Amino acid sequence: DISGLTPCKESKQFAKREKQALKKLQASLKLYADDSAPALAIKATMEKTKKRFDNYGKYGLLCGSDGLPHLIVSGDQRHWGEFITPGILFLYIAGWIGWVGRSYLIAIRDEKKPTQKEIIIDVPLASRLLFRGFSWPVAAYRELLNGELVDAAAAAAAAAAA
Amino acid sequence: MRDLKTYLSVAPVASTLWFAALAGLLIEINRLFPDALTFPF
Amino acid sequence: KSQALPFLPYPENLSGYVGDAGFDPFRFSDFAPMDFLREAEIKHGRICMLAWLGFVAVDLGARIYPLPEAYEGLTSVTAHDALVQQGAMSQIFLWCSVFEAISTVSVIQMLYEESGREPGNFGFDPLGFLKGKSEAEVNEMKLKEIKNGRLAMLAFSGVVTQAVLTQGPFPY
Amino acid sequence: AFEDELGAQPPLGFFDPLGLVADGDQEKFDRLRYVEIKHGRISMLAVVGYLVQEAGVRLPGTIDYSGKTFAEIPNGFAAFKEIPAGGLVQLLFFIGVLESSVMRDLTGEAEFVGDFRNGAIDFGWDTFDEETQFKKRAIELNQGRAAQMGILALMVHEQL
Amino acid sequence: EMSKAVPFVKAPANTAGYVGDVGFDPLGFSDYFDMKWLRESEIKHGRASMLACLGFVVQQYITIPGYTHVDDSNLAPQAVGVSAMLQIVLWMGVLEFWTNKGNVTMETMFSSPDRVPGNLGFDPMGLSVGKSQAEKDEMALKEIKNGRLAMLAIGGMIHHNWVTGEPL
Ligand code: CLA
Ligand code: CLA
Ligand code: CLA
Ligand code: CLA
Ligand SMILES: CCCCCCCCCCCCCCCC(=O)OC[C@H](COP(=O)(O)OC[C@@H](O)CO)OC(=O)CCCCCCCCCCCCCCC
Repeated sequence: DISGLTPCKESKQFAKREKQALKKLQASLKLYADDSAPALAIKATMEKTKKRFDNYGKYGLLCGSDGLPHLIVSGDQRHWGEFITPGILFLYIAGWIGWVGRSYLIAIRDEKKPTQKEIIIDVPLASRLLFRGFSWPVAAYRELLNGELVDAAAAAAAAAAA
Repeated sequence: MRDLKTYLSVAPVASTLWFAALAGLLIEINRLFPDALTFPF
Repeated sequence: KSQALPFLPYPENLSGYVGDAGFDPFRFSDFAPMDFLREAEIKHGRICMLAWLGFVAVDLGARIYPLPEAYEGLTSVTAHDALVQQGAMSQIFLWCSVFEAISTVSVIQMLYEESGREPGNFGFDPLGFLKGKSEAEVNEMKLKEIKNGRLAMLAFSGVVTQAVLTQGPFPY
Repeated sequence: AFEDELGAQPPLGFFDPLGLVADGDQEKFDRLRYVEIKHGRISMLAVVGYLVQEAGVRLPGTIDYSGKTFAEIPNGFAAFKEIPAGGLVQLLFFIGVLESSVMRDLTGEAEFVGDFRNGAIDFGWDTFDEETQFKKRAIELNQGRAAQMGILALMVHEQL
Repeated sequence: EMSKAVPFVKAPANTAGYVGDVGFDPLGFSDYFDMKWLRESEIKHGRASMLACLGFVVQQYITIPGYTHVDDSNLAPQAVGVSAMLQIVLWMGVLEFWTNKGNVTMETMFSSPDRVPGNLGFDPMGLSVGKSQAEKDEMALKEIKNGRLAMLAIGGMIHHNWVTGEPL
């Protein structure tokens, strides 16, 4: 496949990693009696470990000669779950914070003491604003084609140079 | 107790409560849906 | 000047309360607000009145009829540890804590910012025992409540001690 | 003070040794009487129950579809624990609809019980004699007052 | 002065002209947030619950042709997939933008002097049209109460199955 990689369910070296990770925890398990808390903890760890290899095998990830999963970010839609889909997710949450935080500064600006409300949050007002950023791509778009997103060039102070 | 409420609204107290709620958010999701390298789950 | 301890001065804060007696040698009344201290003694008494009788009915022999199978062959000393393994004590803790989060709102509104609510009155009189009563009868009932509340705090305190020492029949 | 009320019959008259309607409140008598009349007849149906049951008179047939018959049922407190689990539910249900339907008759404490023609049967309050009801309601209370001591016998003369 | 519902904390201010008013706000949310938003929330939470209480029960016995009968309502999304689920919620969105003429946030909603809480304009049959005020207040008390019963209900129906593994 891409870059001469093989899928992880068919990699001979990915399977060896699964065995040696389980063998290491089994040889630690043998020094304890079967009902005790260290034996139940290591038994639960080998279940977590065994479920970690099974998950990847059917995942659809690509392995190398090293036996480790690789990620593809060319833009292929077949490997979307690797970068695109968690990427769109992060953009939604990061742009949500920046939008909401900016709404707050603009709101408390027209006031006697704007600086007072940055060290001591008006929580009822802040709480209201935080959840209005769920539709930010629409709200950031309405202000771009209004004139309320970016200011004019005669409103920004500039260094003597330019 | 309107002065304790203004004390609970100061920036470092709100930052630790917000982070405590948000670290524990990520810890809980990693407790039920662990080892999620990608969407494959 | 104290009626309980006639070789002491009067503690200068206990005035106006239903139970007076001049009894405060360690003087907590000059330290804590005196509405808040009466809250406790009412709440401490009301738990112990239910805790004494409730701790005994189960040892004189009286159990609930449906019997979940988890409440089988248990005395009251053992009935704490097996129950928290069941979920009964995790529940009663929940519905008590629901009532206590409301009571936290009430006690801060009374001590500070002036609710006007009495230390231990929750408006709970369904059968109307005090309605229509004058101040000579309301002050008597409230007085009777603390006395039995005071008696049951010391009564329950011994019997959980008495039961773990001599593990047996209800009389210990 | 609180005389010439319902059911103060003389073999005694004014049965108050310890001040219980006076030191109750203004009105607990209005609770207490509603409270007493219900206790009297649950005892009556307990006494008329536990006696007619003890004579062996049973309903002919089965109590469920799985073949449990009424004649397989002895008495005492050993008969409530025998009628099956679902069979106890439908007992308690259209009883529990009717402490709801009778306590809430637009007045709680003025009128007494909320008479037995609440469901399936219909009552007339208009035919209402002043003299006739004083004796008949005071028989009825005092039948139950003896029946409570009578059922307290046969509940306690089982354990000893 | 004191609350009608719980008579040992102070009566909540700025909840007076509302339908299910019994003065129940011990945590004081109506002191901090706009009351029109809170009412509109409570009605909407109630209407979605009342539809989900019918749904959870009727889905066991009726199933439309083409789908797979699932013993427990809770396991239904797995038996319908994700594409069908997203179609539902994205159309719910489109039904919600048209609903409030585009004013969908806690700052844009209730910006008109009209637009009272819960009035959708929805009335195809004509229930409560041209009647008096007392009757209108009475029918609005029924929608709140049945919606509040259904919220605590739809918990229990969903929760019962969480522990156990079989239908209602
Ligand atoms: C002997 C104890 C006693 C006394 C004198 C009072 C007295 C009072 N309480 Mg109080 N209370 C008690 C115990 C008591 N309480 C307990 C244990 C609790 C916890 C559940 C409470 C919780 C409580 C609340 C939450 C409130 C009161 C209030 C009041 C006042 C008005 C109501 C009233 O008079 O009813 C009391 C009248 C009685 C005749 C007492 C009842 C005696 C019982 C029935 C004895 C029987 C014991 C047991 C149930 C028997 C069962 C059988 C057994 C074999 C299993 C009054 C000053 C209200 C208040 O302060 O308003 C002014 C109020 O808001 N109480
Ligand atoms: C460390 C990593 C990290 C992560 C993962 C997050 C994650 C999040 N932050 Mg945080 N944050 C962080 C660090 C982080 N933060 C840091 C370092 C800071 C600086 C101090 C902040 C500052 C901060 C602020 C101020 C805020 C956040 C908020 C948010 C949330 C925005 C998305 C959301 O609310 O849910 C996603 C919600 C949805 C997708 C809902 C969709 C819209 C609805 C209408 C659709 C309804 C669908 C329906 C219910 C489905 C049911 C249908 C049924 C049939 C199934 C999100 C949980 C915001 C928040 O908490 O929200 C109130 C917020 O205000 N963050
Ligand atoms: C401090 C109070 C208190 C506490 C923490 C407990 C705790 C416990 N009881 Mg107990 N109990 C109490 C008082 C208390 N009881 C009282 C006062 C009685 C006599 C009525 C009983 C009678 C009793 C029985 C018969 C049984 C228990 C049992 C138990 C255990 C399981 C819970 C249960 O089934 O409750 C059952 C509780 C009750 C039937 C009574 C609760 C009454 C509450 C506490 C007071 C009423 C509150 C109300 C506001 C007052 C006004 C109402 C008015 C109409 C009377 C648990 C350890 C069970 C067990 O496992 O035993 C081994 C059991 O079978 N209890
Ligand atoms: C806020 C209300 C609320 C409440 C009370 C519950 C309650 C519950 N949900 Mg639930 N749920 C809710 C909201 C809620 N949910 C919401 C909004 C959603 C999303 C829509 C879900 C989704 C959800 C799902 C999908 C499922 C549940 C399940 C459950 C049950 C699991 C119980 C549990 O967590 O063990 C509580 C844990 C304990 C009691 C253990 C504690 C034991 C130790 C000894 C106590 C000491 C440790 C202590 C906690 C530490 C102290 C803290 C520290 C600060 C000091 C329980 C009935 C599931 C279920 O029933 O499975 C079993 C199930 O299928 N719910
Ligand atoms: C398949 C579904 C698509 C059908 C579209 C349905 C149209 C909705 C109806 C429009 C409202 C008309 C009513 C009055 C018309 C009106 O004036 O209201 C327009 C409305 C805002 O209206 P207002 O300006 O009155 O709202 C208050 C503003 O002044 C803000 O203060 O904005 C929209 O129309 C948004 C439409 C949805 C846009 C959907 C595009 C999807 C973008 C999402 C991007 C995802 C990013 C993912 C993260 C990276």
